[PDB]
Amino acid sequence: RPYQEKSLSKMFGNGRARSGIIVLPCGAGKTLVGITAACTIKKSVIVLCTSSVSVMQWRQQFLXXXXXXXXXXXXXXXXXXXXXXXXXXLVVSTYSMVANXXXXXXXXXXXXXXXXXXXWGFIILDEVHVVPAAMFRRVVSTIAAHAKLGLTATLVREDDKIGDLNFLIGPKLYEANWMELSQKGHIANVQCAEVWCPMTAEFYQEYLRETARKRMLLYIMNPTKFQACQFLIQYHERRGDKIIVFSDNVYALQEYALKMGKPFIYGSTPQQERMNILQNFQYNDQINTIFLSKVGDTSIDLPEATCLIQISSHYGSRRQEAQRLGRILRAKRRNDEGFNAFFYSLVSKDTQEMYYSTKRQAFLVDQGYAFKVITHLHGMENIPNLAYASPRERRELLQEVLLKNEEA
DNA sequence: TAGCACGCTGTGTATATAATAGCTATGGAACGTTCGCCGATGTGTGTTGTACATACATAAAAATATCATAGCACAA
Repeated sequence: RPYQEKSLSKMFGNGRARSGIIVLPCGAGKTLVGITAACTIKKSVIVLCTSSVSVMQWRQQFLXXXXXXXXXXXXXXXXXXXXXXXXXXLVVSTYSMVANXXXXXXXXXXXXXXXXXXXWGFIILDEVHVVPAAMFRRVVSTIAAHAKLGLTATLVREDDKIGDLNFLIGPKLYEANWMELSQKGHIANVQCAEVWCPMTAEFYQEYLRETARKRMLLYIMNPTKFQACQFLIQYHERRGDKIIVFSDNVYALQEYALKMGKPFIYGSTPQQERMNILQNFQYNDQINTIFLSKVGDTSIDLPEATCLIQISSHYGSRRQEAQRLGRILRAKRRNDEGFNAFFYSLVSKDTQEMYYSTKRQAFLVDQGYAFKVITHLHGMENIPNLAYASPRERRELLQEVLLKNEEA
């Protein structure tokens, strides 16, 4: 990819003594850039990752290059260990395993052999936006190499600590514009859209009488959000496109999941059921609407479903939802003549959550994506299958929300 | 006059020779029937001691957000 050689030209310029951060999309090949840099340096390279799936991907890249089984390419994890050799090495480690404090499973010595014997020379950190934390400062404080590299896709955080990475690892060298990359490769056009649904009177006065995170249980459970949600679901099913529903709250995800009758993936869920739901979403055309929480978004991103719906949201964590949204957008690439990606933000008027979703839309403006407002698409008035459209169901839902407030 | 005893009559017995008719024991082959003592040495289990792989509540980490309290500032 041209931008990858545009990033490698900086390494080809000076050669020795360099450190910086390279911003590349998730769908791009930053791991290939790490492989090329590993071929240019030829030394013990350590790749800092947070999940085993990324370790398996880096191992697949090592297989795409050459060798992995002979005593040279090592693997560090809490399950097994593998030997290494000087002058050339490729190993992937976990942040929580290298960090620690005093808990030990007779494996911290195996890491202190890679760090004690001084077999290093190249540092690779996956997702640098997570570095602003004490454990990563300890990791950097326990390592020292000749060349450092930071592979990440985003860096927008409101912790005011992203600027420290300019001296902890190095200043950002190349930031690729996702619009020009969309022109190089169709990574699904980004259509940002907020749905403005009216707010009922009872949920408005009860919403004002509530506060903190409890008023979210009155912002999400609005009947017009159920009507507009069903209208968007039936609309996308009529267009023949799969639907992914995001929710920062597990309770709302279970409510919409059970009322819509679709599979759901949330916390404390068996992994076999998660894999079954994933296979049903990949193969079965009857399941075109999935309800995914943060566990289903951080662990895996699927290239299907051009329809992304956002209902639940948390205060301040708008940039993280923009990063996950960006992961689902960049995950969809196949060079199509159309390829229209639709992001909907179900927001209710006069609520305290839309005013942060606007900050998320500001983050979506900083990336160059297109944003437009949507009050209501004509067609919901012709859907007799809408729930909570009658005053009876609205009063019953009001009583259910009041009971939910009495439980919390 | 009938059993008993005596004399008389018929039969089997052994033998060569042939005629030349049916009659039959024999060995083989095939189908249907009830039935099937103390000492020394050596094995033989079963609950269970030992043991391994996956589940699951814990520990912890890590990542973060929001009310309360002290101090400083402002008002009835």
